[PDB]
Amino acid sequence: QTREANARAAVEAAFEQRVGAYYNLKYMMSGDKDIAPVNAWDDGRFTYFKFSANADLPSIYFVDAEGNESLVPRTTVGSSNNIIAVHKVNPKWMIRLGNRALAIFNEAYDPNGVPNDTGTASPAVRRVNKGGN
Amino acid sequence: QTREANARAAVEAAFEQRVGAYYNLKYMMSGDKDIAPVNAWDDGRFTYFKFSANADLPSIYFVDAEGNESLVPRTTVGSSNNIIAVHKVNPKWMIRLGNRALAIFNEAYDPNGVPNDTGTASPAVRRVNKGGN
Amino acid sequence: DRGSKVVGFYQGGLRQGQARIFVQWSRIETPSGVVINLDSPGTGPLGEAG
Amino acid sequence: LGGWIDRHFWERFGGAIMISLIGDLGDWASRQGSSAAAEALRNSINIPPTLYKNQGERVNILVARDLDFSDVYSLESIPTK
Amino acid sequence: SAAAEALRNSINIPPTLYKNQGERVNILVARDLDFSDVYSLESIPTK
Amino acid sequence: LGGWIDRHFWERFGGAIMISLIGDLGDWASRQGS
Amino acid sequence: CASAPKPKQPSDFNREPVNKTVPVEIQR
Amino acid sequence: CASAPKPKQPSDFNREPVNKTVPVEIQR
Amino acid sequence: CASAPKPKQPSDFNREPVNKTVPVEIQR
Repeated sequence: QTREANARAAVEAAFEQRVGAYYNLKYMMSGDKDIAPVNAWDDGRFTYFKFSANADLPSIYFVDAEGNESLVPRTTVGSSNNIIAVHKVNPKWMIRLGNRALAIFNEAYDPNGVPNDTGTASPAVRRVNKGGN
Repeated sequence: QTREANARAAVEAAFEQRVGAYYNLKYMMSGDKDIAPVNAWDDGRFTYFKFSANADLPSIYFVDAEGNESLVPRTTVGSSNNIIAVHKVNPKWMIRLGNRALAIFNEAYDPNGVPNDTGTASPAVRRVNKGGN
Repeated sequence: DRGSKVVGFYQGGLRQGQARIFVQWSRIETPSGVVINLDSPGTGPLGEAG
Repeated sequence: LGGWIDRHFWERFGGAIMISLIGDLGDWASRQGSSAAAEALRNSINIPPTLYKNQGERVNILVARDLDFSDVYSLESIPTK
Repeated sequence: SAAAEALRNSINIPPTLYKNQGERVNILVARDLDFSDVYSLESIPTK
Repeated sequence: LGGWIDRHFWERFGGAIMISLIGDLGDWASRQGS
Repeated sequence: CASAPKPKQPSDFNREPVNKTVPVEIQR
Repeated sequence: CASAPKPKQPSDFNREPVNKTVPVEIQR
Repeated sequence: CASAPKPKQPSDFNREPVNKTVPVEIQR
């Protein structure tokens, strides 16, 4: 019981460390430009979209090669919930809201990426099988 | 109680030893390259595929001589779960994901192969009958 | 072990328009005397039911 | 899940089609010297359609109840450098 | 009508399935198979 | 909620349409004997 | 003769960058 | 007269080796 | 006017020996 508190305290700072990631910024957009996020980028693991405070948070869709649209889990983050984050990086993102749709093309898509050997959102926090058994 | 503990330690050590094997790399691929594994090989008993961090793990299918496909058991191994391993070495592998199909040719097929007398995935460990009777 | 023997059965026949029959596998026997009772549905070459 | 479908059109209407056409040809032949179709279709009409889904197609699972992993995972810091 | 009378009793014959011997099939295990009763691993010393 | 709708027109009326047309066609062919 | 209509496909003509300036969450 | 569509059969022209580089876990 | 298809009988042309080498288990 003594050690677990130490682990929790260390973790709840390691996450906040968050240093040493590469940020891409090469992103094109085309379509219904009214919905367009003000800034979009990716870290190699998560792709971020930032919408202004005055805009609705649309639905963001993952595109395959042939153009079929498919769901991607998303999480809202940021101080003011103005940043929507998806759990993937891809060449082509489709943004839809109501009946106006905007398409996002990634221009520097990397197939290799960064491997997930830590099992978490961080390269500094590991995940262990405490279940043992 | 003393016995099986030492036995388990020895078994795990033997498995992690993993020495004394040959590796094939005479593999060609045809068709869709957007599901392209980054590396593929075989150790004479298992066949391995490696995918980069940013790609989705497809389904792996076994092709007989005639051209029909069929199922093989698969297991995933690796630090980042980016290797899918199948329980066979075969001349022709087929990879599918939605309506994109990729074919893998094993161009150094060994009809002989290495027989598995030890009863495990590694030649260092036997498999003895506890049940008796 | 490859070469293990599997027994299974089926019953009732087909209803009109159907094109596949459903078989249940009862037991598997490794030549080395291992017997385990698995109850699972038979499938075609590609895992399609029946 | 859904994909291409077989509606079994033929083994649904073939009874009526064959009975009607053969009866009509026979009547024409009889006239050329110088109901069963209902009964069949009554039994052959309601054959449920069959679904064939191509393997390797993407699907999704809508997690219908919350998932807890407090029993199998825990997190720890890793040393710097 | 005689024709309808006959077809009424001769329509409901279920089909029959014929399958060639030696055709590949597949089993999809439905439950969990426990083998901690009839086996054990032991290391083989090298040389 | 609602949007575009399928009414399954063909899957509902094709049976009757085909049977009736085939019956009439057959009767016409029989009539065409002489 | 008619199926479920598809949603609108955005144009492919006017392609322009998103990030007119660096986001602040990149600490910039 | 009509039956299930066969899955897409990949093109057999672009035949290239898959390992552009030696895989790592071979310790090579 | 139909019957059960029969499994393919192998051809009888390129007949060759089976045991290219003597088996080991024979102790020979």
